Amino acid sequence: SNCVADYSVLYNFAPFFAFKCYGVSPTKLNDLCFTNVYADSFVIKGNEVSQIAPGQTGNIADYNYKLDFTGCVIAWNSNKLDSKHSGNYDYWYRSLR
Amino acid sequence: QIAPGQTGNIADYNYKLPDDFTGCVIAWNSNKLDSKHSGNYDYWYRSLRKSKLKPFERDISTEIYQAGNKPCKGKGPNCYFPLQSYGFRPTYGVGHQPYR
Amino acid sequence: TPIIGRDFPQGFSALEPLVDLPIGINITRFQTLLA
Amino acid sequence: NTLVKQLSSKFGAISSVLNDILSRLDPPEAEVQIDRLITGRLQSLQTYVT
Ligand SMILES: *[C@@H]1O[C@H](CO)[C@@H](O[C@@H]2O[C@H](CO)[C@@H](O)[C@H](O)[C@H]2NC(C)=O)[C@H](O)[C@H]1NC(C)=O
Repeated sequence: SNCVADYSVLYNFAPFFAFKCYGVSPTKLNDLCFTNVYADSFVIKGNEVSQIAPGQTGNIADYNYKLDFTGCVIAWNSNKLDSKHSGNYDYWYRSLR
Repeated sequence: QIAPGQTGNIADYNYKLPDDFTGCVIAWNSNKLDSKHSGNYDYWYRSLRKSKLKPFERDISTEIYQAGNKPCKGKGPNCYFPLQSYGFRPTYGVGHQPYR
Repeated sequence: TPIIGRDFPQGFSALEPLVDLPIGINITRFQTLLA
Repeated sequence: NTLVKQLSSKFGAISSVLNDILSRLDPPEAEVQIDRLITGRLQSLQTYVT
């Protein structure tokens, strides 16, 4: 509904260190939206990013939620938000499960 | 994807099989002599390419793929290595195991 | 093709296949080699 | 007018327009649907000529 699915803005939003995606493609031509894309957003440790992969377990992706899915992520730490050592818990997930 | 007319990361960027094709595709499970516990990363496939491949063409290169619009060199926000390694292991399900 | 030493007769002839070399590469340019 | 009208028929195909068949289906499936439309259209021409 007035969605379009223009993904060039997400790509341009911030640089990536690596794509760290499990489904890289042009992702349509940004004129038309197809399928319900959805966005399950959370923040995890650099080793946990690799742990959440198709068919992978580790500690994460067994606790919380398992990943058939597209992993395209803007792989950039929001240093302006995570600059404090005490931080916040705005991105929490049930890592204990 | 190893069939006439298929689409996917292999059919399009690693090996296009002809649509008018005569021959046999023989496949078997190979967890033995592969899929070491520490991860067998000797096998690579291409995931990023400029265009789709023609039947039986083998373009073997390490040219860095430019995903974005701004030029870059080697490694950077728009520069990605074109090949993706895959670590085969005994713990992966059937769809994620190596086949010979 | 045996031809007269200089002038072309502009006659008709045809070539026969000799080899299929499946190099499997993209060919866009070529050059000759001097001995 | 009948011969032209027959071009809008499907003869069992997913669509009477060839560009939709190539856009929606993988090459070998498009070829099957195209042969189906070819059969229907050539049968229409043979009927017209007869
Ligand atoms: C074979 O080589 C030619 C030239 O090296 C390739 O043509 C280029 O393709 C890219 C990607 O589409 C274009 O951006 C360039 O402009 C093309 N070059 C020219 C001169 O037009 C061609 O794609 C290669 N074949 C394959 C199958 O990759």
